[PDB]
Amino acid sequence: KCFSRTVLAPGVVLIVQQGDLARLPVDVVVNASNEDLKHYGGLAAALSKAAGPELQADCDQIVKREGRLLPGNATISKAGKLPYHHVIHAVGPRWSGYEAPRCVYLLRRAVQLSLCLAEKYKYRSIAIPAISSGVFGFPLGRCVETIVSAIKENFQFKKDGHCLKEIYLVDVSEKTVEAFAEAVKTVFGSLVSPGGLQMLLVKEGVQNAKTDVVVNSVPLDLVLSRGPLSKSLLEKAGPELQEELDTVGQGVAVSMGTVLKTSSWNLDCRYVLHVVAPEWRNGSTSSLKIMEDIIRECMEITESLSLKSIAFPAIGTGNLGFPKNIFAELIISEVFKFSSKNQLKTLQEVHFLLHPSDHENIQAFSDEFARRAN
Ligand SMILES: Nc1ncnc2c1ncn2[C@@H]1O[C@H](COP(=O)(O)OP(=O)(O)O)[C@@H](O)[C@H]1O
Ligand SMILES: Nc1ncnc2c1ncn2[C@@H]1O[C@H](COP(=O)(O)OP(=O)(O)O)[C@@H](O)[C@H]1O
Repeated sequence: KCFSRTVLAPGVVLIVQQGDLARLPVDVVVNASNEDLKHYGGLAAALSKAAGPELQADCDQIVKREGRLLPGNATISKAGKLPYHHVIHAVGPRWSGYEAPRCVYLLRRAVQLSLCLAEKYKYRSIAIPAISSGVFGFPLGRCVETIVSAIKENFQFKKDGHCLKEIYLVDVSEKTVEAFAEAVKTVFGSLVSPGGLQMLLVKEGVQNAKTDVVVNSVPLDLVLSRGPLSKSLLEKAGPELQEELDTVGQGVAVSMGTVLKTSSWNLDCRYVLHVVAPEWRNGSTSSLKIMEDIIRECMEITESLSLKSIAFPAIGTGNLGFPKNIFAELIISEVFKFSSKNQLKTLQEVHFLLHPSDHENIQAFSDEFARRAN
């Protein structure tokens, strides 16, 4: 029973509909899951029953191979006896009123990651439930608004190269469907955190940063001449930047998440923190958590050094393949989370340094600054 159909873009329709996820005319469905991909409750239990034991069995193997998932994650499995070849498992957050904006961030991310997986498998149609609104306690209104916003951003941020043509928003309950239909109706340069830490969008080369600390993205072997970000810093710094990094790196088993500190030489800052950022890897649990850990660590270092400001470029969004909107939203959320749960003595400003030519990054950050400021 269809409640509304809304044309998003040429060839793309959003359909709000009462129905059962186990039985819909789509290529793939998104299951509302948990960290262990264990389908003991809610919609997941109904899906699992209709699928038979293959679904849980393949999920157990995925968790065994890649480890447990975290909130705001998604993965894909086999579908057993469902009328689909795969099921996408979204892990929404467990709701807390004390952490509402972070929960919003994590639900949105699980949806964005699920869409990405669908587009990677070239699917044309997907059904999506009110993830987190059952056992995980997310207030129904905010939940559906968040899911619908994620979908709008999916087609609005990058308009090119989408395979998806039908998106179904579904639940067995008439009340949840009406919430979805209402959400659809409604949806279609400086920030400051509660603790006082301020975020600035700065449109220039990171080699022109005038913060205490500047963040660089480097590969495993610490060579600074290979990515356009490090190369820009190396050219403005002088070759002693390379020699000092190699020196401070001696004896380090460098890996994803390694952060090494050097002086600035010809740069206008006091220190450079060189980070080894993860590959996107289809938005894996590790890729997202490690990037967040890196961002938190650079801030903690700046605080521990009694300094006031740090400049981040859009690390991970070139060679390493992080979608730029997803990254911007990740670093912004992380800065709010850290700022909110910590009493900072000296750290007061975070600058996002975006290259003048990088219009996609500028739009990513501007869009999120706008959502946050409203
Ligand atoms: N057995 C079921 N059959 C159909 N829908 C269900 C069933 N159990 C829960 N739901 C609905 O699925 C949606 C998601 O809830 P749930 O499965 O608990 O996911 P979550 O843990 O992420 O909140 C909610 O609308 C919930 O009412
Ligand atoms: N001089 C610069 N200042 C700020 N940002 C830059 C500069 N040069 C490139 N960028 C942006 O830095 C981001 C990261 O690029 P890259 O050097 O490939 O690092 P990564 O391996 O972490 O993806 C890209 O979005 C690129 O557009």
